Amino acid sequence: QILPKIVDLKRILQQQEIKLLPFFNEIIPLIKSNIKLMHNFLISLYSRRFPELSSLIPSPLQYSKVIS
Amino acid sequence: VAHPLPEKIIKAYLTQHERKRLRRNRRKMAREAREIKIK
Amino acid sequence: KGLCLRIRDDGPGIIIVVGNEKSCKFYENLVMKRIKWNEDFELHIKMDMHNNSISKTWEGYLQDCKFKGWFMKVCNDQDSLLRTLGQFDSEHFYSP
Amino acid sequence: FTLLNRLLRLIVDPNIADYITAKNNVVINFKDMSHVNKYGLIRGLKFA
Amino acid sequence: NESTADILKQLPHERLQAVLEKIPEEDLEVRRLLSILKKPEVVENEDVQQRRIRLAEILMVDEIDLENINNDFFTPATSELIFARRFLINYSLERSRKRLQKEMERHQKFNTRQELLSRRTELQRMANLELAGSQLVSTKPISAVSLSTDDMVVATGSWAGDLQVLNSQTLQPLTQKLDSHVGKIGAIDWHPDSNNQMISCAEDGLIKNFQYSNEEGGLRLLGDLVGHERRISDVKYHPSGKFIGSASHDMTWRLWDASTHQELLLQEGHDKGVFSLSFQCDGSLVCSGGMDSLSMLWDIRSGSKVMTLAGHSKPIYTVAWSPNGYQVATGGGDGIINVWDIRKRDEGQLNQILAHRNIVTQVRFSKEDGGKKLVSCGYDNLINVYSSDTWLKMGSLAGHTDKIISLDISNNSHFLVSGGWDRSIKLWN
Amino acid sequence: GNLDQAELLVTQALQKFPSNALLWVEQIKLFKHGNKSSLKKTIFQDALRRTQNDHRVLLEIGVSFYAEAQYETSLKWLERALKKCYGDTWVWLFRTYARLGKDTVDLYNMFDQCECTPREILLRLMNDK
Amino acid sequence: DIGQYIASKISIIAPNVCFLVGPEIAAQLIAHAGGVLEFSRIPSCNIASIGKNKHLSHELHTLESGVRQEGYLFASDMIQKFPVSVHKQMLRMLCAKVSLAARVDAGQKNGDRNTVLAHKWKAELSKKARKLSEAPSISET
Amino acid sequence: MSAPNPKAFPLADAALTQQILDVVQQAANLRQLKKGANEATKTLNRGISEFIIMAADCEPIEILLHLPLLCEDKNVPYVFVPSRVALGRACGVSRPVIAASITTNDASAIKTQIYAVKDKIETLLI
Repeated sequence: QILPKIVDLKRILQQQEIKLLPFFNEIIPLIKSNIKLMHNFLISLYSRRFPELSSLIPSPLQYSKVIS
Repeated sequence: VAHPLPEKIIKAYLTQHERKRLRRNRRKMAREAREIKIK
Repeated sequence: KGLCLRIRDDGPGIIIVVGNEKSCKFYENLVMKRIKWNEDFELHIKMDMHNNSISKTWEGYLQDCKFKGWFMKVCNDQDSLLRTLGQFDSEHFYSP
Repeated sequence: FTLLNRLLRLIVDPNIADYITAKNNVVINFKDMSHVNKYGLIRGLKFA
Repeated sequence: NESTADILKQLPHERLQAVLEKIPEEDLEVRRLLSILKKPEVVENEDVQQRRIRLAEILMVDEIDLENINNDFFTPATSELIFARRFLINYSLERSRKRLQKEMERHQKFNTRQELLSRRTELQRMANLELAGSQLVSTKPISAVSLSTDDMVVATGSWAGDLQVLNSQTLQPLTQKLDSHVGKIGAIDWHPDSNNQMISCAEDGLIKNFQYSNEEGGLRLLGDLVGHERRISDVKYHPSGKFIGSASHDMTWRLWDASTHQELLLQEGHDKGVFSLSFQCDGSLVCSGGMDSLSMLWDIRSGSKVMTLAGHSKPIYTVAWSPNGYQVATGGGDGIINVWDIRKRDEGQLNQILAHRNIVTQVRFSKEDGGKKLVSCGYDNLINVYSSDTWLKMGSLAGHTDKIISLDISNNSHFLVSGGWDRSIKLWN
Repeated sequence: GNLDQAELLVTQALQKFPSNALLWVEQIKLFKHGNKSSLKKTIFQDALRRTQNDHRVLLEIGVSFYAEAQYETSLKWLERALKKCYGDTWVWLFRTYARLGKDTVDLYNMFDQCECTPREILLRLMNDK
Repeated sequence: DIGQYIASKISIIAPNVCFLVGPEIAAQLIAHAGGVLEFSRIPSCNIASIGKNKHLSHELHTLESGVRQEGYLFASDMIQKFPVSVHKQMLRMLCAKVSLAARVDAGQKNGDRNTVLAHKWKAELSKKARKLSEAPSISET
Repeated sequence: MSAPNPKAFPLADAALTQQILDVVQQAANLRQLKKGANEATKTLNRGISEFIIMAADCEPIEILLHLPLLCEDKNVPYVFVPSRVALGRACGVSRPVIAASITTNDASAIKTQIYAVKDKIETLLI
């Protein structure tokens, strides 16, 4: 359910590319909280495997890629 | 034809440093006064 | 300033106080929180006042206080009381 | 230091390794001149 | 002997101490020289001796001298208005004659039992009421609530400047919400006839005429109304329906035309803000509330202040007008509701409710029945009901957690609608 | 719905008492989805200082971590709540262990010494997650 | 995507802050607090930590400037155009003037957005910076 | 006086203003007072604020205008006092202060005053 919503939303912002700014004001904290939920969900996967990495690479993107 | 009828109708504080300068400069004059009155 | 009234002896009554705002608060705090109206006393015989209670009706401001001083009185009826307030044009302060 | 903090976490709990690593930056002053110490060791420290 | 008292005189302490004795010693005289000299009248903690020494010192430093030396127009315009004035003369005269004739017909029946029973039944019904349900609007206290003539919808503004419409009966969620261009809303009112239009007065000095479209949330601006510099505390419709009164701050209430969206009458004469406005049922007068505590009657067709009424020591917020037409009510921050019967004109004058406590926000009569019940809402969190003759307080109702900004009562008096600081609209039986 | 008014109600109620342990339990329950990440530290501190820190506030902080993350951190708060004890803690304890594993068996005697089907209810609440 | 979209239209939504700091940054800032209002609710002492990547024990950071926290602002034009010794004082000096700018942007009506506070506020910052860099006059022996 | 800025409401009169600045200094001595627009903003977000005091003469006044909007949300009373220099003096500062926040301590000795000033402030928000 994540990708069909995010693709429809990026396609929405590219389509217009004022009324949607409040929806940014709503959607911004949600995005961050979800990112942190999933990042913290990756640490739950690496508690056994490579435990120090969570402390070593702080950001969710670089952590996620170094996983890959 | 409209009538515009007519209308019909303290203390100050001071800070801690200000207290210090007032008190010091107030005590100094009196003390020096007693010094010259003793001389 | 103000007055105090009631109906006969055991009859209910009204209290009115006017003045600067600092004193009115302390007198409200006297009547309500300090003094206990339900408390029982032995009159010169026992008296059980537990039913008795005090309540504030309104609080506000006025153009003048026609009260010269504070005085307590006793009215037998509900009418001569409303005339007692009638001297001060306060008749509407009593709420039946 | 990026090598020291690791080699020290081998030999010592990390809180002491971090103290020892950050204690060497400081700032260095002689009269007018001042520089932060990024690279070398300061051997004027008791634990040096 | 000279060099002995010269050094002694040259010294600052003695030089001040010689000035200290020559300034007079009293509270008000010491204080008066200070107040005239512009220096602080009082400082945090000082005995009057210390204040006197502050006299001496301040005289010394500045080297200032001793306290000896120290010490109605009639404005022609707008014939086009004068046409509308003729119209108000015809309309209000006919309507007035009809009203008073009806009252005369009511005096004939007497039959004390019917009336005295009807009142008692009304008082019991009002002593019955409790709240059916609350609701939500926004995060800002609810500044205005208004019922349409058919009592089927509510219209609520708030300190957010956004108004939404509601279903009276139910109150589940809404028809549609609209966010106005304006920030803070004082009052709102419905057109007396069509129920197709609202009007909104808010902080920007602009008054909005809304077209309420069917069941659509398509509420549409019919026109914007301009010419208030300050925020607008109240707006009303002339009971005829063509004209719209507005009362704001700049000590000017303005009588306007709904159709043309033109300013007709710019009225003056309040010492301070004009917070309230009300029209007579006959549309003959307009009574004006203000922050100067002076409720001020106006004869719109003569442009002439008729009778000025001060029963209030504090600002007058709400001015309610009886459906009977010969009385008026006002209320203010002093927690008192003055009811002036204009007819009697000599002595009964005011009958003043002691009302609530902690101000009073809105006073309201009962639309049908010619009015009897008084519904008042203050910041005491309560709401009161009063008789129109005994003016005795009958019952009070606590449903609110916070203070009450605004209220209306239905034409048939079966629902009591109140907004407030708790941000919930509450319906009452 | 609309926790936005719940904020306000927590404020109004919370200024009156003020110190009720529960009102801080809901105040802390608010910042979960309350999207305010700035104040949650402070109010935790505040909710600890004003409450004469209580097992319910402590529990809601531990749960406030565990729900998010850092199962090892919430161990300090839950275990710190135990030492002031009462069944609301043991469930979240056994869930944090259930995530970190292997310590569960030694902790059972403590649950008996704190006391019927309690042991059964525990196994009922372990099946939640 | 959101952040890039804000940078395009931001001169409308926040004309003052994009005038002081610049749009590439203000977009990042507003982008963080997720609005103009929520960013103007932020005290000025919390603004300098936004661009700060993370703090970890082995990072080994003490700058010559004395800056403890390097954010999206520390990379702005009004700071790094000045000598190093002035940086620590300019952050605290600029951050405040950013906040107030935001507190203007929340109050400006959407239809008409206006500057001329940020002009004075650049004047104060640039001049006061020259003054911080000006060094004492010589002293008589 | 000068023209009171229409954007400044409510504006405490001098009889109330004496009481306000007085309870302000009475608070500062107990360090129940936070001072500054930022340091009032902190007390509004945190939620320990009793009522916010602000200067009606602040130039420009657009810098403190968010505090009304935040106080309406937090249901916090707020007033404007006429001059910022006297507000700066009551706080104990020698330089102007355009905002101040009385914080919440229910074991405080000055509580009864603060409630009276709040009851008089809530009167002016209408």
